[PDB]
Amino acid sequence: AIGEFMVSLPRMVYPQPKVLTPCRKDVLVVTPWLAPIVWEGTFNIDILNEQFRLQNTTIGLTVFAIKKYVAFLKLFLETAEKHFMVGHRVHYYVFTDQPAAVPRVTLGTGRQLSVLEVRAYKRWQDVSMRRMEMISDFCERRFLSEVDYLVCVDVDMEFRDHVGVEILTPLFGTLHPGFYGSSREAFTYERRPQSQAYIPKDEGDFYYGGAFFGGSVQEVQRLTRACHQAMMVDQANGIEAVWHDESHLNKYLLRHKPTKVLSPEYLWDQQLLGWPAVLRKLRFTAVPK
Amino acid sequence: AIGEFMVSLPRMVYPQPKVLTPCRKDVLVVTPWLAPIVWEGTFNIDILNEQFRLQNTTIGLTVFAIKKYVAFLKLFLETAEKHFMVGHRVHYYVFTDQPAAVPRVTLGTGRQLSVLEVRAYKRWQDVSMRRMEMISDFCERRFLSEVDYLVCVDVDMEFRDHVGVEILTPLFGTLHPGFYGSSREAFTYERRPQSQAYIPKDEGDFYYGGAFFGGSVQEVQRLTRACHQAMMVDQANGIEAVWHDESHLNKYLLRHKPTKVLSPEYLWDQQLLGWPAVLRKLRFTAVPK
Ligand SMILES: CCCCCCCCO[C@@H]1O[C@H](CO)[C@H](O)[C@H](O)[C@H]1O[C@@H]1O[C@@H](C)[C@@H](O)[C@@H](O)[C@@H]1O
Ligand SMILES: CCCCCCCCO[C@@H]1O[C@H](CO)[C@H](O)[C@H](O)[C@H]1O[C@@H]1O[C@@H](C)[C@@H](O)[C@@H](O)[C@@H]1O
Ligand SMILES: [Mn+2]
Ligand SMILES: [Mn+2]
Repeated sequence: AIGEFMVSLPRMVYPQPKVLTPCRKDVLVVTPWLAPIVWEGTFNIDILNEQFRLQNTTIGLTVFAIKKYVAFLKLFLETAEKHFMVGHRVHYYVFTDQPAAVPRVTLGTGRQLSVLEVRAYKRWQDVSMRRMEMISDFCERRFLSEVDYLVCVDVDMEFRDHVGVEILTPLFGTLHPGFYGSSREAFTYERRPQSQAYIPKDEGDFYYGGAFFGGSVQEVQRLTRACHQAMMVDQANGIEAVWHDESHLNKYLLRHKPTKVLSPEYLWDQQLLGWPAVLRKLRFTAVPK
Repeated sequence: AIGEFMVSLPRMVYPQPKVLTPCRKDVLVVTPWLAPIVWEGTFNIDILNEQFRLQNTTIGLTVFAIKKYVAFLKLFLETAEKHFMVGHRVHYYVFTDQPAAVPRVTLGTGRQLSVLEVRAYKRWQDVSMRRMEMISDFCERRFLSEVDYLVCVDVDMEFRDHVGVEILTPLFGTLHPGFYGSSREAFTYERRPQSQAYIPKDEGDFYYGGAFFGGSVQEVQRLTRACHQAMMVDQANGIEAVWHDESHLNKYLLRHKPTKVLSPEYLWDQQLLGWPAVLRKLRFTAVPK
């Protein structure tokens, strides 16, 4: 569980934090609303692992594999096994229209997988968007009783390096790899005032990627419910946001600030963007098309 | 209240956060367990004020004025009125053995003061230490029903600049002004293994000041209860920690990491330490003796 009585940490030996030395000199490591921005060098994973293990934390990972995207599951799950929350309780939730096409991946102890059969929409845009409805529906069902945190990701990806408890917080978004260095005017927010996702050119903190968000079950339920309801209003008004669920995610996170923001280490495409000096690790990356 | 359903922030116009520009290049702004370290330049107070006002946050401020220390109350309260949580609901709790010696200070709207009569101990050390017992006792009483957060400070001080909602979090400590640049071996932790406050020379993150700590009512109750019980064990074993309540505070915060750490802007002595370049503001300072 979360916010529960917490026992004392054991004696630990680690380097003393240096008050007069910035942990990074090249990047912003805290938002103006005092949310950590997670980069390599900002955290001691040993301290964090202790804190979260002592709370017997369970992390749910949601992934949608509809139609041809079932092909991405084998690599996704195999690499998650080597890099995602290793040492902690993990529950994978695979949403699919083809339960029989889910590969039999060998899981480490304390880790489990559930196949959730859902309907397949025709348009790739609707498949992508209706994740919000499907996540919200299963929150008020399975997730509240089974996991402490939910992490919601795209399937056409692989883990290449550590993704662990440093990301866990009531509500998080991830800096989109294409726009972390862009000015807000250049962000591809929905710009039509007729849409619920609308953000004016003088507003916005970051451009968050639709491919990687999460938080506590309660906060993820709230986010997904709000995005789905906003998308239903748009549909009733005959408008579809420029970047679909991602546009609505960005509107939500503008109005409800995330309690952590993940750096582009956590959402990357090496083929398109290379490997900049600013990224000490590439953790979760696009699969070459 | 806290952790309650939160409505959307309104449209706000402010400078875009700069991902590729550190907010400070001279100091550590986040702990290795991902707690913000609060310095000027790390936060946008307009965003934070919005977030906390929308939750109708009430802050309790505890202060002990025993025996001759009643003389410090007038300046303490007057300066708190100009700098402490202005715009938010504030409840001052003045613990004293002389209710009649509490000065009549004019308060802004939405701010109130309660005088709590307590016994005066002979030794200044016991007066200082027994704050832990007295805060814990009043938590399980008044504080839980009246405030969302508690801030616990020394009285022989004055506010000189903004102390606001940027400090609020489940549990916070403050970097002691004498030791923020010191190595852990030099910290004046309790070093005798016979004391409950004992910390070995290879452990410790920071040296926190006993003069400024706080958090949610629940977390402050836990801290104060734990420190009082540890002090009672020490007394039974015929040992008194080198720096009294401060030694126990440091042991507690080592084993239960704070969710924010305040910079020495929030706890300073200009007479003894001057005004270093690293401090852009002096917010809460010792009164010249
Ligand atoms: C000025 C520099 C402009 C260059 C910016 C290049 C990144 C573009 O990124 C696309 O951004 C869109 C929002 O505007 C959507 O999020 C889309 O899903 C994404 O493409 C996805 O993520 C990408 C990283 C790739 O993996 C692509 O194949 C994916 O479909
Ligand atoms: C290497 C540089 C060594 C120089 C360090 C100088 C700061 C010493 O600080 C004292 O530290 C003690 C712990 O070791 C206690 O917290 C004590 O209350 C505090 O004095 C208090 O706070 C001070 C800031 C002064 O206001 C003093 O008058 C107070 O009694
Ligand atoms: Mn994709
Ligand atoms: Mn003092």
